[PDB]
Amino acid sequence: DEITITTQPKSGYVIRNKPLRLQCRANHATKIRYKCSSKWIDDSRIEKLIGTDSTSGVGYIDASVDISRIDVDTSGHVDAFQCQCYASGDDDQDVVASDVATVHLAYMRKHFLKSPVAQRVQEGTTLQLPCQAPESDPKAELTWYKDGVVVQPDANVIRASDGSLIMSAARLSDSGNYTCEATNVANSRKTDPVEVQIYH
Amino acid sequence: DEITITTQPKSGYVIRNKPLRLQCRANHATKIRYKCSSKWIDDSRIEKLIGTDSTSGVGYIDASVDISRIDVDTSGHVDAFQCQCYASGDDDQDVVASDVATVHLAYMRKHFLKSPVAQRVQEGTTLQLPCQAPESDPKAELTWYKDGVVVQPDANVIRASDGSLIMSAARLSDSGNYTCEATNVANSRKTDPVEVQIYH
Ligand SMILES: O=C(O)C1=C[C@H](O)[C@@H](OS(=O)(=O)O)[C@H](O[C@H]2[C@H](O)[C@@H](NS(=O)(=O)O)[C@@H](O[C@H]3[C@H](O)[C@@H](OS(=O)(=O)O)[C@H](O[C@H]4[C@H](O)[C@@H](NS(=O)(=O)O)[C@@H](O)O[C@@H]4COS(=O)(=O)O)O[C@H]3C(=O)O)O[C@@H]2COS(=O)(=O)O)O1
Ligand SMILES: *[C@@H]1O[C@H](CO[C@@H]2O[C@@H](C)[C@@H](O)[C@@H](O)[C@@H]2O)[C@@H](O[C@@H]2O[C@H](CO)[C@@H](O)[C@H](O)[C@H]2NC(C)=O)[C@H](O)[C@H]1NC(C)=O
Ligand SMILES: *[C@@H]1O[C@H](CO[C@@H]2O[C@@H](C)[C@@H](O)[C@@H](O)[C@@H]2O)[C@@H](O[C@@H]2O[C@H](CO)[C@@H](O)[C@H](O)[C@H]2NC(C)=O)[C@H](O)[C@H]1NC(C)=O
Repeated sequence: DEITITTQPKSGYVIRNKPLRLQCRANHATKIRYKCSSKWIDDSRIEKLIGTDSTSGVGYIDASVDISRIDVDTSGHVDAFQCQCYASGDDDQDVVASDVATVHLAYMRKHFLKSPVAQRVQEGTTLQLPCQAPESDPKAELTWYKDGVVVQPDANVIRASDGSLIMSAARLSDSGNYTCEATNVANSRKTDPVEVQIYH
Repeated sequence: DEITITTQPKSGYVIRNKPLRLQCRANHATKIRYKCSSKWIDDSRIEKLIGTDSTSGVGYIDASVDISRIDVDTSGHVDAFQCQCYASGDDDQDVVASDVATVHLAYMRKHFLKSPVAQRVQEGTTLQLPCQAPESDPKAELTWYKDGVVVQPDANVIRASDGSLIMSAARLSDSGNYTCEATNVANSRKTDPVEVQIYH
């Protein structure tokens, strides 16, 4: 009969030393191959699970491969590294190609594009503490910590869309050691603590 | 009132370069400290989240710490590393200690304690292919592959509890290149393919 793809391979990230696993499943197919950016993935790397659907009697083949950082780096198309699945069978059936799955190397650099700095400032002063994550993929999420406690926005302190922390009228209770943390699936990094003194 | 623990710190593994995060949550408490293998965790390392449930009006404190491979290795109790959290508060309230969480370093060695070997054997022979994972913590899980297809136990081939593959009466169709794969949270390893020839 006709070959169609049941599970489509999904884009995703290679994180640290953990390959990205693509899974691809096709009904009425006998062979699945993976081609990634003009190169063919060596068929010995493909882990196949073959059977017949008990309910409908329709055969299937479920193939998965681990795409590694070695693969992406040796491709020649690192910034457009993308993979596809090919379901063939009898001499009479048409090869059916899958969706394109893109594989990216997830990372987070070491240097914060914006980081706070120590301040000694008088009570009532509006103080703004900047923070912007290091260049990262996927995008990072910021959390702010005051002496180890996650800062909770209220009436005087607010988290601004640019990632900074704003205290409208600095209370004495706002003094402390502040740190910004950036997090994504690849790493989690904190600025060195800066000190904030509020006096009168 | 009364201090009680909502989230108990849970045992677990340090995997690769990923610390284990112990989390500990207490009602009506104001401070949580962590002690690990008799040593006290420096309170600047504790990520604390403080608030009031509002639904129940009952205050809480949710504290977390990342236990690293460096922590376990410099402890002096590498094979018995265990941690606890202590939720204090007012000078009037009793310190409440939590469950003991043990931290282990997850690993899996390089060579299999048992691996198959090539066989050329006559049809009808009972054939047994051994496999035992490399020494690993936590315990590893075995998968068998025939030329890349996951072996499905049936009537002639059966997965035995000792990890081996047993073919009661070797059929011609049982010839192929066989591989044993071991998996645990720390790594995944495959024996080199061996060939099994079944003749007449
Ligand atoms: O040029 C480089 O420096 C570099 C190049 C690589 O591109 C890079 O990959 S990336 O994915 O990170 O972008 C690579 O990072 C390595 C790093 O070099 C390793 N160092 S090593 O162990 O000496 O070899 C390593 O270390 C990190 C671990 O996540 C972790 O170690 S442990 O828990 O396994 O013992 C440790 O974690 C810190 C954590 O980062 C802290 N976060 S904070 O925001 O900074 O506060 C905090 O939670 O404490 C823990 C524990 O601290 S302790 O160890 O002092 O107790 O340290 C990390 C580190 O290196 O600083 O792994 C990364 C990732 O490698 S991977 O191959 O991609 O997996 O560096
Ligand atoms: C905020 O931080 C200051 C100083 O931080 C210290 O130095 C850093 C490099 C880091 O190693 C931190 O963990 C240190 O705490 C704190 O002032 C220190 O307080 C301790 C005891 O309270 C004292 O022994 C040190 O000498 C002090 N250091 C200095 C430079 O004065 C301060 O207590 C922290 N908390 C608040 C709310 O400001
Ligand atoms: C079992 O394997 C042999 C050899 O496996 C080859 O070497 C491995 C290291 C790995 O890279 C495999 O992918 C290789 O196939 C097979 O013998 C080969 O058969 C093909 C038939 O298409 C032939 O083109 C090769 O030249 C042969 N190579 C050698 C060294 O003999 C054998 O066919 C496999 N048996 C089964 C049932 O799959």
